[PDB]
Amino acid sequence: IIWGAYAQRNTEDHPPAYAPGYKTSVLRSPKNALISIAETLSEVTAPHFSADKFGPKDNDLILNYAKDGLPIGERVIVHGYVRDQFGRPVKNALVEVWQANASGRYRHPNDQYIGAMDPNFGGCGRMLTDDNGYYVFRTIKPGPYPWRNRINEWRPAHIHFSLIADGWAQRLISQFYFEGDTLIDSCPILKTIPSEQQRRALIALEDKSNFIEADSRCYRFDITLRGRRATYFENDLT
Amino acid sequence: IIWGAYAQRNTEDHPPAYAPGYKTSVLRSPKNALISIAETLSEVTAPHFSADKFGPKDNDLILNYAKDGLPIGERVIVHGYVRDQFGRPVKNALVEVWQANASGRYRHPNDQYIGAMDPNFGGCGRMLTDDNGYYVFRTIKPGPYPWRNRINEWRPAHIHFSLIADGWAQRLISQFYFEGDTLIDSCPILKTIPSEQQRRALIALEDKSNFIEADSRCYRFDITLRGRRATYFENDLT
Amino acid sequence: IIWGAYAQRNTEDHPPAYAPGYKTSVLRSPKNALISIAETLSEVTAPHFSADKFGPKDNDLILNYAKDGLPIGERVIVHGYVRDQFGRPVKNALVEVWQANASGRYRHPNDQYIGAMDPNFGGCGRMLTDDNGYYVFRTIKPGPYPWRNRINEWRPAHIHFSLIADGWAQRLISQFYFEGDTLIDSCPILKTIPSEQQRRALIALEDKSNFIEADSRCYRFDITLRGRRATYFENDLT
Amino acid sequence: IIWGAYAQRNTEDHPPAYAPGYKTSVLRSPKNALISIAETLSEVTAPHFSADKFGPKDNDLILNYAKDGLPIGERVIVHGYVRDQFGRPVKNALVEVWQANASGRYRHPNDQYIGAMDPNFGGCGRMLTDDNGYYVFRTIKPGPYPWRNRINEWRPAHIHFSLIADGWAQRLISQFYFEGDTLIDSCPILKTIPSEQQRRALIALEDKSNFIEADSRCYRFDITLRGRRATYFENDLT
Amino acid sequence: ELKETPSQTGGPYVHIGLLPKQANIEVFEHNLDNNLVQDNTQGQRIRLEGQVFDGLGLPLRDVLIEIWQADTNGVYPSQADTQGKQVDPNFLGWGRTGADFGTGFWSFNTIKPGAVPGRKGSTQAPHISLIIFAHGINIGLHTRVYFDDEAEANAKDPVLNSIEWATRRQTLVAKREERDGEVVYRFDIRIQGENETVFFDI
Amino acid sequence: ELKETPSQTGGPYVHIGLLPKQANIEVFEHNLDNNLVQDNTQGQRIRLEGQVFDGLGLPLRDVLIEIWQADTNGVYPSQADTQGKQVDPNFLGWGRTGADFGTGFWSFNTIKPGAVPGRKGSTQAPHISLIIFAHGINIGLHTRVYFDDEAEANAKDPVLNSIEWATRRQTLVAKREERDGEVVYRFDIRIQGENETVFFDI
Amino acid sequence: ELKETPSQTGGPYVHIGLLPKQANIEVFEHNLDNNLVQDNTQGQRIRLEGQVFDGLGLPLRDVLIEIWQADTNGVYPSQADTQGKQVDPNFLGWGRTGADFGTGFWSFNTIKPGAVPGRKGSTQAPHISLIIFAHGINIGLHTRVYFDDEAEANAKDPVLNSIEWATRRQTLVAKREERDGEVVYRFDIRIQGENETVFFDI
Amino acid sequence: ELKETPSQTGGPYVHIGLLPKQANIEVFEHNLDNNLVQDNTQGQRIRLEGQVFDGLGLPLRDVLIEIWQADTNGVYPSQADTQGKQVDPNFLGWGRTGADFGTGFWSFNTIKPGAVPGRKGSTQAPHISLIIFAHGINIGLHTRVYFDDEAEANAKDPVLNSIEWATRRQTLVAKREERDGEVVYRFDIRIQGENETVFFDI
Ligand SMILES: [Fe+3]
Ligand SMILES: [Fe+3]
Ligand SMILES: [Fe+3]
Ligand SMILES: [Fe+3]
Repeated sequence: IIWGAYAQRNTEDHPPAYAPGYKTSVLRSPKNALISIAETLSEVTAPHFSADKFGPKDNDLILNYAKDGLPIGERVIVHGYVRDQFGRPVKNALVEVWQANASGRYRHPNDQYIGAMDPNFGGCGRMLTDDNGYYVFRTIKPGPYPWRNRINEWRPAHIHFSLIADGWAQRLISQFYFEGDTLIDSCPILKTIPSEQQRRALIALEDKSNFIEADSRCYRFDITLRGRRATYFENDLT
Repeated sequence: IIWGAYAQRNTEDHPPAYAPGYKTSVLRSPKNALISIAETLSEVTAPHFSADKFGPKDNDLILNYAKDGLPIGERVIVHGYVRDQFGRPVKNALVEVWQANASGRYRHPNDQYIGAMDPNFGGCGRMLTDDNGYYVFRTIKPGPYPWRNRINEWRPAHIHFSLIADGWAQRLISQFYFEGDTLIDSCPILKTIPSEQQRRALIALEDKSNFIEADSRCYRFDITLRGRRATYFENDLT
Repeated sequence: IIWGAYAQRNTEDHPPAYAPGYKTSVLRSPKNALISIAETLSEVTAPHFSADKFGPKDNDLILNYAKDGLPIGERVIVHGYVRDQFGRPVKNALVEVWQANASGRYRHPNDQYIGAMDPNFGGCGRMLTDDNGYYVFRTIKPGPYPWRNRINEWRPAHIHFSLIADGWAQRLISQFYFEGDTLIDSCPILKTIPSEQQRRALIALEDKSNFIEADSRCYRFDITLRGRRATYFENDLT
Repeated sequence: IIWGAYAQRNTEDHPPAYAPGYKTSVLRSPKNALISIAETLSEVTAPHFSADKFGPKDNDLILNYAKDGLPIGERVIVHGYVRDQFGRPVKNALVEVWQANASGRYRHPNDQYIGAMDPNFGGCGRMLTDDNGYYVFRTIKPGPYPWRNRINEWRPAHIHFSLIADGWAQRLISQFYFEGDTLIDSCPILKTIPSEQQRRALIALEDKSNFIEADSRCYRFDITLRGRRATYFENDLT
Repeated sequence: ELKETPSQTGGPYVHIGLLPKQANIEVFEHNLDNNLVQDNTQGQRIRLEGQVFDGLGLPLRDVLIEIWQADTNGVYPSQADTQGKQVDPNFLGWGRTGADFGTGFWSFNTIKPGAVPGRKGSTQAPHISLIIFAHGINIGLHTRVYFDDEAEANAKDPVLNSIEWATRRQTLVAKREERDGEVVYRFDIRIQGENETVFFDI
Repeated sequence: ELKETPSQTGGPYVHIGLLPKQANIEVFEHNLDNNLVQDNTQGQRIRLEGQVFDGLGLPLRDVLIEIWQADTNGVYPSQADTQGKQVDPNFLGWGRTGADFGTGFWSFNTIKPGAVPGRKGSTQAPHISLIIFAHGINIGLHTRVYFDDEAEANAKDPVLNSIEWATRRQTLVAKREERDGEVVYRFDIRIQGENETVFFDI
Repeated sequence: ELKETPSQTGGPYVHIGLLPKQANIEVFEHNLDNNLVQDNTQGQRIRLEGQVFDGLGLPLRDVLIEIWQADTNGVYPSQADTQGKQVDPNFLGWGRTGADFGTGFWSFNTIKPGAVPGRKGSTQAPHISLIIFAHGINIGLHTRVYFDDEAEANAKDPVLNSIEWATRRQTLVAKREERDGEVVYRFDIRIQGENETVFFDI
Repeated sequence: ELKETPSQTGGPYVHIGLLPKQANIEVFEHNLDNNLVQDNTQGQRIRLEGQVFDGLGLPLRDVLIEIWQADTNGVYPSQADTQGKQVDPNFLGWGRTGADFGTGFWSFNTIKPGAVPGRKGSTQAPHISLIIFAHGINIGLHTRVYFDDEAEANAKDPVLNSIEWATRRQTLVAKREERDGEVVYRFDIRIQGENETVFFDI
């Protein structure tokens, strides 16, 4: 099997750069169209991160920053699979996540919301997917929070995530939401995505059989990255 | 206007006493049918509670037990109207509420769930409705929590409430839930209610125009009590 | 009752500033996003206008400029109610209106349309709403008129109106149209409004029971302004 | 991979213990609710049966009791897959079956129905599923038969089956029916199952491509057992 | 017309909210409790006590009970009382209690109520209206407590006489006892089974 | 995700298929039965016997029973046992029996099991897991048999202690008897009614 | 809940209706105008003037402008003002004007406002709230005018500080000039483009 | 076939998660950073620095930047590199940094990359692939950094030559500077407006 380039990114499946309802995008979006290039080794390669460097609690946001006790909030497990667009598992990809605490408050200098800080919660984790593209992490469900776009704007509860996988062209950062959150319908950030089916692709689903009795709930959430095509005739990559 | 009796309670609008899917009800439900009586002064009267005895923070669950800081969790205001079945406001009724904290943990001796306790949260409040039947209180949204009915049973997030109003026959205790919570569909306690329209009568609705920017969300929830009929001919109450 | 801020303006219920089909907006719309602010006394206050200063014919466009006779055209009464978004009446608000005559001609220097001027018609009126938010005025139905956007553009018949009420944040200018006018479907100005339900909110409805025999027809038209929320906890306005 | 407990049995997917239309259940069903327990090694383990002890005709009900000739009736092959609820194959599970003969008569002391006994038919078989969860056995299609529940009650044709697999919590006995049998719609035993979709889960489907020309028909029937969840954090089983 | 909001069980913690002080939660300055006797309250002081049993005979240690009753002269401290007589001004007529977590015993300190008019000119025997909430009870259960030393009045009580099973009427009669000068009425409640207490739809 | 195949009663002939040899059907060379003791099996031999009663007190003569248990050292003969200890190699840990058609008596010859680890570092008292199938029983009923001579261990058993009615816990304890040198544990099962045996959802 | 009536442009003749007297239409005896100073009005008289430019830099000669402001002591002549201080009784606080058809210049005669309380105990610098309507403007544009000689107060103004681009804050500051004894503040408004004026959603 | 998960902005706190150590969150023992030079790394050490500007010319102080590049011999430390040459074993080829909260300056310490094969036998000039995430940026923006001292190679670069506007090509060339013996390449990024940096869809 000789690999060719990743399939073209389908721009209609993503938000446009300029999205006036999300005010900050007005001055941070290019006026010129993006220049599409044919891929080279630069775009189809990416770094490798060794499992050795990860600590035991890197994917356990409940315990990785706990000092005197446990963080306050809803104990939840989030798991799922990362695959490419042709359905193949994405192995040993680096998944990083970050989020607010149960009050909707970030442990960031610039966050001055009145929702209370939790001394036992940090809000960040990471993991590598396994050979089946599977990932699992545990955390506290984040609270929704206010921000200034229009004056009374509120983000639905969400977890920010980032993936570095096999090719630089697959580099992706996004956010997932929780089934049933009523704020999902009003968020200007989620509404930058043009189609309803793609907005639903960011909603993690309640996974009731996988709840752990007297302990934690569970949400299922799969991620799809761009996939590479195989070459059977001329290989022009090089 | 001479008042007669409260309208008969419509038993098909309430859960039956014996509801096998809610296991604890099996040994705590009468085998005999309830004996219906015609009302007397005993059933149409009720106590009066004076506003003077209530403290300033009795309806503010965010601050009424705060010691060193604020409780952790989602700041929410809940408000609405209490009326009787004929649509009249219920004035100066005593509304009491109680609930778990953001972790789904009760500040009760017998609660040993691993969800963390919050030293700045108590979980109970009370208020009297005003002349328009209006009530308002502020709290932390409670987390869902596990309990043993079947081994992996989970209550949706909920607030327990109790009303003492004008007549003893109106005495009611119940619980309300939050729009969109996916656990609402699986709860055996909520399913003791026979009809879908009555189960929806316990769901508090997101009230977005009433959110307070950079501060709190808001839910609207109205309550209906039994109403009295007027007498225009013979008054047999006495 | 202690008042807080007006609810946030819902921008999706209004036209955007830049609307290319309405050509004049291209150079008169800001490139930057509007900056949302939290309200202060500046935004929640507004002036008061005394009824004493209004003349008897200020709301009678049929007679307030009549010199030798009556203006030519369709005699119509327009009435309705002004309320805020939570349904409360807006009392003593200043309502001002202006419009073309029956030919579609404005008594303005710059209007050179061939539709004939009417020496007995002025085209402007004003009134204060009463304690129930009610207003009523009488006029001549305006004719539609041509304007240069595309070369053969025609505005449907319309009356321009302006409201100054309780808070500066409620300040609003808009235009209403008449039920059934076929030009409503083609107007680029009305089409700047994104949703069909909001475009219908500007159409005054035929009110047949309120017609005055052998005299005038009548149209009903209600107006909704932003409403203030009540504060029950901290009052941060000051 | 470290295994945790089996997922909770979903009681709404099974018949209740007390089902008055099936008269024998009235005195053989507990009055108390079942007590749910958290699983221990007792519930997640089960015995192992070696293939060595099975004879060559154990899964061939046509020949395993034939003495002077072949049993009379419809030659049919039944096959399918046993998997757990998460879709994994159940390997080396013990499947046992038993049934009446073509007349609807059991070779049991207590069966006195007039349908004729078949001297060449026994009515019982067993097999172990393979590594793909596959099983296959051959038999004579059983006839429907009368029983006393109401006086003219008739069971549809059915084969009783039993599975002992990986965990004691998976222990299951049930019965499957044949596509199109009109008695399926009237059976009080099948009607103890609350939902229509679960009643259909017991109907074996005609598998025409797998019929063997001039020999036997074939029915396909899959079975789903409870599945175990994987543990990624604390392992509390021990 | 609207439908009544549906009832739901109070659940196992019905005291965080209804009796916080005894779940050791100090949020309120003024707390509601099981003592209906104030210093100037008129009438004879009595103690009402008992236990609540499930269908296997085990006391419920998580139950919440409230009582509602008239004053010594049979007048309710409610604007809805239409007798036109003045009520004892130092009497709320209501109280709330939980069962002791260890024993299951519950009690109230109150006064013996006077007779209250019944419908159509009848007279009811002295009674206390009682309601029970607990985990497993989907709707509060209403019952009444009558007194065994008011046998003459009980015999003529409209409500008791409306119970056709004369053997069930007795489940509503509490027994007078006299512990060290104090009058005590023992009233046990059996939710289910033999000698099941009569519950009313009121 | 798939739903579990729904349970259905075993019906009145649950032995043509599960115990053919005793319905006098010779189809199999090797037959499964109620004897868990092989000649080299380790531990103390015990006989477990009893009857199963319906709601009127009549023994079921059509019932099928199976038991599942650990060896003498509390290790299960299952690949799923994770104690890392070696199990007795001459022990299947499972058996099956029917009640005698005349009397209703059922029995097993087995060994007394050793204590098995409970969850979170706890220790369970010695027990045998038991399941019952019969005409009228729509889903197999799960219960456990503990031993009356292990009172100290029973007192600390997690599962027994999770039964809040201390009177129901006793239905799970079999009584030791000594018939001619043999140790016998009598365990009667009451499916419905007074002294109804505790059944579990496992 | 109801939705706000949608905004529509005022159109090119927004003065037949809002300033008839200057479209030469005498229908009203009392006409609203751009003079907020009455003879007994307290405070320092100032003239506010400027032009409004489109995206090509051309002044709009069809624009309608209104201002809303507090009196000399920072009190609004509105029932909604909650400072509990008495307002200047000879001050409406509001005015309206159009741009001169030839030049595009607009002006108001008013008084310099006093400082008004901000949220949570803050103090706002002296400002005038201004709104612009014209053909092409679909919704009235809100902005504020601060004064360049109140640099100390401006530096601490909550609203100005909430604008993260310090270069845009300057578009809100008018320049003091002194024409023949009169104090004049020049405030030009650029609707679109370079040095575009900040507009608010209030 | 599946659709790619849709992109969403990283938001203003894209460093709690991607650079916790510099948001002062000590959760990880090993932290990823902006230093790609290990002690035995081969090649010439260079510092890459600059600022990212919005459409008004203000630096973004909340931006997150990553770079991806080949080693000194133009080989990528990736299993997907098919040149069949051995890569420098002490080189990750990737790093991540944020802009200084005060100044907006960002930097990386890395090595100047060697030339990498282009498509169909072409050769690319030395370049570093760069991606930018920030509040307001809905999808990460891809660009490349070429070096002004590789003018001969840049002139023949396939990607640069595929940009038809020769004036835009220059936005991709960083300027070499020599601060105290260290080689520094200054690369400023203008997201929007005049001299807007070229961004690619890759
Ligand atoms: Fe609860
Ligand atoms: Fe059968
Ligand atoms: Fe017009
Ligand atoms: Fe966020």
